[PDB]
Amino acid sequence: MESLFPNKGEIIRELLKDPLILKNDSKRSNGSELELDSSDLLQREAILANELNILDNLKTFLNLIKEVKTNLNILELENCYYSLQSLRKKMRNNAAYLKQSFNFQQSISTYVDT
Amino acid sequence: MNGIDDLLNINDRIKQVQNERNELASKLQNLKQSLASNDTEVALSEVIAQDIIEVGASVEGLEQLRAKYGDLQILNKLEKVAVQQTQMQAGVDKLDSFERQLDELAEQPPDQFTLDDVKALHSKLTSVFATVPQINNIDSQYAAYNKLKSK
Repeated sequence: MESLFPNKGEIIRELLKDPLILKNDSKRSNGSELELDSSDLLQREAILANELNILDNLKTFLNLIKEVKTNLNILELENCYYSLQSLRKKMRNNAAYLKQSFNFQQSISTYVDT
Repeated sequence: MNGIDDLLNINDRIKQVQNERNELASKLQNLKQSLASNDTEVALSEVIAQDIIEVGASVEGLEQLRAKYGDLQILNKLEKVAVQQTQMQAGVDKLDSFERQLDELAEQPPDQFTLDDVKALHSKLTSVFATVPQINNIDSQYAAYNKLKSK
């Protein structure tokens, strides 16, 4: 009569053209690339993860610099001392500083000296 | 990180690498979805297909499909065959009423009819024939309708 219907496969395919239902056929043929795509994406993910880690560990530096600068702007002059003290101590001891390039530390030194 | 002005934008660079990590987490999620699609057998199941299979087996179930789950082409063919059945049924009823009118006028003396009377009746019946489109479906319920119509 009129009440009989196809399988799961054909209905899924119709749903797949149907913009309401999308599968992921974009990487069905990448069997020998999906693994190492995920590998290099997770490697760049750990790289970017530790990179952002270093970057907010140095946002600490930017923060303390904006802090000391504001303190100048408010003429604290005492927590200014403690704060440049802390900043120097960190620059010396903050491993993040110890892993930065030579020129960045150069500029940091120059700014903190100024 | 090359200079002091890179630290002044190390918060901006934090946002840059946050966007990079977000793009890369999106790439990894997209890649996990792609690893999924590589199996024919995954979390994205026959859910809309399941509603079409379970509930769609009815005309009312199909109305529920297209209203709630969504309309697809089998819905369209089912409304087509349903309007075919309703057209053939309204034709059954209309040629039945018309047959009753014929049976009424049957002993109205044929002098009491007009070329315009028979013309009007013929236009009526031609129209009623026209209310029934031709559908090339193997006779399941169109057969009884055809018998009554030919009769």
